[PDB]
Amino acid sequence: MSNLPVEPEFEQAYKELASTLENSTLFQKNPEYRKALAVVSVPERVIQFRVVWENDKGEVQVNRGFRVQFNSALGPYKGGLRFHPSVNLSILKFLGFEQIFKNALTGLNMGGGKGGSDFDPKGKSDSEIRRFCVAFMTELCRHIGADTDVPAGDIGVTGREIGYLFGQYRKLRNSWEGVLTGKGGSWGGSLIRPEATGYGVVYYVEHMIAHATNGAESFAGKRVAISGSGNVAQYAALKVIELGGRVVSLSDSQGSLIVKDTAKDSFTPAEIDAIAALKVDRKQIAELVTDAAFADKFTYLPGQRPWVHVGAVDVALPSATQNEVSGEEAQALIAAGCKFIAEGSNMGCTQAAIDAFEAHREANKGAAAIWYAPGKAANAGGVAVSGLEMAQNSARLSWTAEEVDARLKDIMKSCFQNGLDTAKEYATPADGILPSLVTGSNIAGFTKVAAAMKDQGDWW
Amino acid sequence: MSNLPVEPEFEQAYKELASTLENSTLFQKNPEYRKALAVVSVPERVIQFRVVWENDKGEVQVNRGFRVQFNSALGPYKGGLRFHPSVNLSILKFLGFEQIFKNALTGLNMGGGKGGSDFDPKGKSDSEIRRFCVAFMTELCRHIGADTDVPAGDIGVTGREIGYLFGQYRKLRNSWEGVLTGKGGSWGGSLIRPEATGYGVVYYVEHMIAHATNGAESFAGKRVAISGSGNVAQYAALKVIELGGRVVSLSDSQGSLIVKDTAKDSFTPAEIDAIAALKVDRKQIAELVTDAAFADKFTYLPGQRPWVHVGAVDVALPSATQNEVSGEEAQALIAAGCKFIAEGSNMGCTQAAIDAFEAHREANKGAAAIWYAPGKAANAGGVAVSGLEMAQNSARLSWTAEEVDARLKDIMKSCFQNGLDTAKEYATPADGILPSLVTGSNIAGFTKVAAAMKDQGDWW
Amino acid sequence: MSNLPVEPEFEQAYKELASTLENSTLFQKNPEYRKALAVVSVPERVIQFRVVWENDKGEVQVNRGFRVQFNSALGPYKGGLRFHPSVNLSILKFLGFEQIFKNALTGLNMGGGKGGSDFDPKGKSDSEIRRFCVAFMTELCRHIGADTDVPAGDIGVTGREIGYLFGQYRKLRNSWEGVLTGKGGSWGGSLIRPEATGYGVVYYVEHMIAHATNGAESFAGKRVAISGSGNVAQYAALKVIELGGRVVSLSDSQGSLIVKDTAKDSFTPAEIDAIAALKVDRKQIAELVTDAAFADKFTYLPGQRPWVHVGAVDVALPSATQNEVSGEEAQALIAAGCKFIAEGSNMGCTQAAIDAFEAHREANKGAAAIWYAPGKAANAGGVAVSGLEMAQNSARLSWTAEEVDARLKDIMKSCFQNGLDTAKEYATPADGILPSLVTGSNIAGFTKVAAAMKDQGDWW
Amino acid sequence: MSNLPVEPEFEQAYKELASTLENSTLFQKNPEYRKALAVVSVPERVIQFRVVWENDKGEVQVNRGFRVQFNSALGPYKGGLRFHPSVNLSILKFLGFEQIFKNALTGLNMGGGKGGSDFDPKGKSDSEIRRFCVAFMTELCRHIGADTDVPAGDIGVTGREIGYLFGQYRKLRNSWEGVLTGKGGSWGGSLIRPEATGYGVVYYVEHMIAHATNGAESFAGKRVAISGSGNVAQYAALKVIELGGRVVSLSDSQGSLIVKDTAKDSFTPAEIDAIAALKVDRKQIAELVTDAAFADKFTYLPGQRPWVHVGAVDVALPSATQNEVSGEEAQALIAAGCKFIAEGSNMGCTQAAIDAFEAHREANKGAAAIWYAPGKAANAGGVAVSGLEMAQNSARLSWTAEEVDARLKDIMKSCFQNGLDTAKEYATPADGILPSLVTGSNIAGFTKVAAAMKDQGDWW
Repeated sequence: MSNLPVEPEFEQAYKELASTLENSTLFQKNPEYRKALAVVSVPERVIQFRVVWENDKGEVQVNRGFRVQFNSALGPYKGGLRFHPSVNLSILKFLGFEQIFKNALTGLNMGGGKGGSDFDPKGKSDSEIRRFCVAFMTELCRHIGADTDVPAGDIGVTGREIGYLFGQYRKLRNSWEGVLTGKGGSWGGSLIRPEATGYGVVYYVEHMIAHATNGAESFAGKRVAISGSGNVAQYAALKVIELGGRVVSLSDSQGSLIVKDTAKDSFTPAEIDAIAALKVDRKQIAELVTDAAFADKFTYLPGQRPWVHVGAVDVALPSATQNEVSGEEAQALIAAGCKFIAEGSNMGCTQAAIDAFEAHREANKGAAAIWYAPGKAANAGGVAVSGLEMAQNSARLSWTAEEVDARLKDIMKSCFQNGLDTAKEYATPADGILPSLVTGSNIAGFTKVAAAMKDQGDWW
Repeated sequence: MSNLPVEPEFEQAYKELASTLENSTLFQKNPEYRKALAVVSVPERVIQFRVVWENDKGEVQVNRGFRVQFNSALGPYKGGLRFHPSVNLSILKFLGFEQIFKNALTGLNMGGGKGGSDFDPKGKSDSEIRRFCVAFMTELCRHIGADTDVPAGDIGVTGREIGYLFGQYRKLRNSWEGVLTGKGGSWGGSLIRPEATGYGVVYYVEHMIAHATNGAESFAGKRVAISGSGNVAQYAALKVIELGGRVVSLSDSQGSLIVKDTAKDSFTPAEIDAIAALKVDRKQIAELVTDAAFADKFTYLPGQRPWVHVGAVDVALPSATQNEVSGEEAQALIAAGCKFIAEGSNMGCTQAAIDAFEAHREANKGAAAIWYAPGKAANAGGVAVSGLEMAQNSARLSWTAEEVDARLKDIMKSCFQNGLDTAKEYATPADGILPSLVTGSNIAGFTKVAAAMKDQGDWW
Repeated sequence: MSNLPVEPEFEQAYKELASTLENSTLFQKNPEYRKALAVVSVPERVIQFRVVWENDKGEVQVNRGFRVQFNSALGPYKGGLRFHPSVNLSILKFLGFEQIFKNALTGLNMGGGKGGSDFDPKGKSDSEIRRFCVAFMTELCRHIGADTDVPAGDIGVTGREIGYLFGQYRKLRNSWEGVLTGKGGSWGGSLIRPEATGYGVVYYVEHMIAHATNGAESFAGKRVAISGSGNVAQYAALKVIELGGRVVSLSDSQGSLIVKDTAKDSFTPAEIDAIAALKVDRKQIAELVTDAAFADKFTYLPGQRPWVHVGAVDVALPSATQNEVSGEEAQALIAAGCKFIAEGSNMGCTQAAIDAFEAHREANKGAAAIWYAPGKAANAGGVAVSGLEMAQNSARLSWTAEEVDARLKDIMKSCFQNGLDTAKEYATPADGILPSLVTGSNIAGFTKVAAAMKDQGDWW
Repeated sequence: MSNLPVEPEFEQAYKELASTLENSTLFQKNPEYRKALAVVSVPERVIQFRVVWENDKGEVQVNRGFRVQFNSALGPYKGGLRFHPSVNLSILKFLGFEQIFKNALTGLNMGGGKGGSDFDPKGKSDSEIRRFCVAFMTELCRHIGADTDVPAGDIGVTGREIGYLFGQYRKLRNSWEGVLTGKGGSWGGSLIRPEATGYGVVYYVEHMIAHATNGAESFAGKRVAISGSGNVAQYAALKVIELGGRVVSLSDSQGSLIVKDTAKDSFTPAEIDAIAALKVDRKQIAELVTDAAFADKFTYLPGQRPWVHVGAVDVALPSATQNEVSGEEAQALIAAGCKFIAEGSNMGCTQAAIDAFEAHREANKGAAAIWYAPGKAANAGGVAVSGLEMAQNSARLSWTAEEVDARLKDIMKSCFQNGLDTAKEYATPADGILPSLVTGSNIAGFTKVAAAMKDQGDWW
């Protein structure tokens, strides 16, 4: 199999999944699942197309769009859309692969998929966004359907891009129906949908850590790091504040921001809202340390990640970008005595960091061990609300926020309980060394998907 | 624009909308909305086709069928169907335009549009109706869809025509689904649905007047006028009786029917039910004035309208046909002391009448002024119930009558408190000066549609 | 019947057809055909849509697109496309109605239809043309098909617009097929076509007049008037030069251009080539009269037509625009002793002129009478070549130019034979009195179409 | 563009095309064409899918299918299919890219595309072939159409695989039509075709050299090298024998097969037939060298190519595999006094070899210069008949072999002889110094495609 190209991110994710599976006795109990892994690892269908649009000057611009459809065993190809200049087939395959197991664990019936483009929304006027969206939905409308492929929003895709895409879809298909996720309330939208899109990952990470703390000596009184800024990180900080915790070293893509009094101070909600405003307007948080709000409060580090200089923290919430944690970051955290590491994104830690965390966890026979949480167990939320919006659009009736939040509570509890149950079945917990709940989540997702495919005849 | 033909009804409606918009400072606060007016004014798609059918003598008959799809920004092209010998493109365009704005003010997602035909259902046996319906749905099935266009019932289209049309649709598409509105209970029907439509229109008219009276000195005591007979007129009379009002001048198409004792007498529900029976039977109200009860209760005037010979009434409910209230009728009503004029139809008042009402409202400051209520704020109801029927059919699960009525209550309160709220808010009137309902309703409906189109990318 | 709008051009054409039919004894031999006229006169399907595009400044522009599918009894809805600011439903219905019988006479399959838009190609840059074409084909693609509707080129639609429309069609349908006529030779074009579009019309007019000259006293030596210019009049003059005739006066949109010496002078092909260059360049012929070669040979008239001052002419070829001949200009022609009037366009003469010509023809017992030829008998040729292009596209084999020209010669000869046959058969003249071409062509076209519809089951 | 993955073969082909374009004054005459290259280089649509099938043991195998649709400006996506264990996205993109320009030069209306799979037909029984074909056509059927995508045969795809694919296509679509190339005579096949593919490739590669001889000192008396065997190289040798040439180093994949007396002796026409027999039998050329007929005639070299040990040959026909000629082999040919070299495949020579040939060509002022021929003008030929297919299928009428050969003769003239004409016209030669036929063919193909895409509206 030497002909296949080199996709680093997807290869890393797949290798980690396979290693986690081989670690347990799953293949000793059910050796038939070895071929199910070989079938899942090949996407059902990927479509790459050329998008030719026009900028304001009247020149001709050629981008390319993608639509990866990894798996539709559990349900339709409902995925997302990511307009980022770094998007290629490798990262889209990685994100779809993670989507499969996130949707499996959450208990909802959805498939694993993800689309996007190399479009750079930074520095494009509204007209350019509309033109690219119209071209993109012209070249994509064949390969999606209301119950075939349902894209959504992500990095680079907001209400504006979603509106333009839906307008062109309605123009082309001549069929107003629910075929993408993110519409406004005026045209088949959902309540909680923007708040859920910006808050589901937050809810999941906070609740996941509160559950991993074993219900004693909770968030309160423990220093927390929130790498990255905007969408997830801001509300993650807000909820850890509401739970009695203190935001210590929230950062951005460009640089870091650490409170000088890391033990008797924190980022206030007003400051976090200020960063939210800055990130909506595409401004680095380094502008805030110029003002007296941060100048006497937070120290800006240029091109530094908070992990190395946390200052003896105990909770870490990496939510910036893939591979934002390495082995040396792990060493910094253990020197800091960090005992709860939980990603806020997908593959937020390097494989070396995972090995370091697992080794340290096995070293300490007790509650003093570090515990690592996968990104699949965390995050979620937004997928659930997208499914809820799909159900609303199919039923032609809009619900209220209370109903949607009740369904979200049920889904998140169900996901937590499914992970915990599979931890009981396969992670096989016992007092002493803490179990690897990463292994639990991986085993749960894989086994659910594999059984569903075996029933349907995708393998045998 | 010299090539553009002359459509008097649609031209009048559009002219009134534009004049109402320019009257307010809406185009001064958001001058960008001037182009949104140009985009809305053109229907998305108009389809005219030839319907060739056969009568009971084996003679070829040729009619025309239309399907105006005015706007689908807020949702699918759910409309209606009107089989009347006067249906041309102008009337259908005007009704579709009013549909767009009524659905905007409602808060439901449905889109504007309306179809029909030049078929004359009067004096055609059931065989002819079936043959025309089969030909009509043969030539229409391509353009409508299970979601694309969802027609409904209206003048000339009762349950019988709906049954025949749905039978032919099922035969052609070979897919039983919810594609048109008005189906019976046995197959994909809604509770009360046609009765619900008529009753909801009536509801809207009465409650709109009731809270245009500011909740003091209600229908009770104030004489009421109802022009026309059937559905809207008949139940308007019934509900104003239920509210303690006094029906005075129940009319029809050919002539009028006014109680002799306008003050100390009314219309009993039995006689109104008699009108209902004779109107379903294609009769005239002149037959009842021959009978003793009407002979001792009312006097018949031939080819006369109730307004000039009603007897100093305070509220009026035009519900017969468009342009049934001219300037001279306005003078008759103001001499009659009418202080609340509200139509139960579309453009029920001639332009001169609107000008007279607006002048009277402006000059006579205080609560002692006439108030003109738009037809868009009134009527409604039936659109909401049709949307409920569509939701039921999509979900494949029939609801209960109480559930449908509760959801209808919520929808009517939304739309209707919205009408009153926009009247007292977007008009932003002076104290004592009566909030112009027409201005508020027009502005609200427009602004909603315009924003929904702007985000979707129909203009910029 | 009062609800129908007023469409002057279509009404005039239909009235002329009906009056020609009632003139003969056709309805006495086959009174059954009286009900075929009612069915034919209603188009099968008319589709109007809104086209929203963007100009260079970045402003939203709104136009209307149309697609009249008048009849498909003989074959598919193959028609044309006319982008002109004067296009409305009436003119398109008239052109489709004439297309029906023109395609009937030619002996080929195609049906009668015609599309277009309110677009004004004058003064729009290349980018504007491309943007409008993309929007137009976005909103039109559903209604046409590879066989259903096959548009073509006409006034305002050149090879450029055809290229843009075909580029967008292939993008939407994702199927390269022959769905419109007029493409370049590289992507499934036709030989004997880019010039043949008007050259066929030219051939038809001149050969029709030559066959109306009864095989003596030919073109040579007879003054010819050719009103208008562009793609028809120019090559009509060229062919009448090849036949020995002398061009006398060719007009334009704004005025006329008449040679001083109507007897011993003519129009050289070089000057006509210059006219062609200016007309492609969207200039005016008023500017050439400054140049000496035109200054001492032609004179320019502002807002004047050649008819009333050519002087003692004998052949007339009105090929400028509809209704370009009146009764008074007809009387001017009779003052000139003209004995052969034949249109080069559709409805090139007013009804009053037709009455005058018919009266003059009936007055003179012999060969010394004026003869008026219908526009349906003339023109043609281009339709035949477009049908040949469709055949080539379906077969996926580009024929040689000689083969296409041979097939076109066969088709035109067959059409001439059918026209002359019906002129001598159903007009059925006496010796000396000429076989009226209008009656013959009208009767033949109507009879063929009616028989096809009767057999196919469009009327009983 | 750092995100764009590394595809060596396609990158090499694109770099060579761009370097050829920059070399001439194409971008000084038409600088607008610089932006067309950025648009052609991105495929219109690439589809990768998972093929899950079953072998004889009852296990589950997972392969990948592809379908690259590089361009559709000149015509539909008619391409090919190659089932080879080395097929990945890079190889398919490169082959489609070459297909675009080969179809451009051929004058026919065909698009650039190519599909295939990682399937290894070597060592799979008939049942395995059928099962994989059925799975492949199940997963591919929705992405192709009779006039959308038309695959064909290639390496690894023969009449058997084509039969199975067409059997499954008809079963799924339920519409017997011509949607792939290679069908047998009994079901919509073409005459000549099973020969015509390889036979036409041979025709091209050989008369391209025959016309590069300038019509003096022809094939006769000149040693010809033939790298590889099967389909093409065998008939290339056969007809160079027919033309009077002497095959001297006819080879295969694993090793070389060179006659001892490379000057006076030559390959037997029957000997090449024996090679064909064992290559269809899936054997090696070494086992023939074991037999006396080859033992006393040819020397077998294991893992060696003819080029280094040609023996002062003068004609080279590399037709084995991509990059089968390097710079050192080029220098061996120059030491051999080789003067005419033409590839029989796609990029039969490395870029270094191309530089060597170009330098040697420029060094010699006269007929002594070496001339290098592109694989686009050569090879091809079979594509002519492959497009001279599906036309009988759409017409439902088969043609006799003589008609197909006459059309093929016309196409080979208008492609190949006109390709030498293009080398004589746009390479803008002069007496003595040989022009660059590679440059001419590349520029002609690119300019044709670019103009077609420009008018279609793909760029501007």
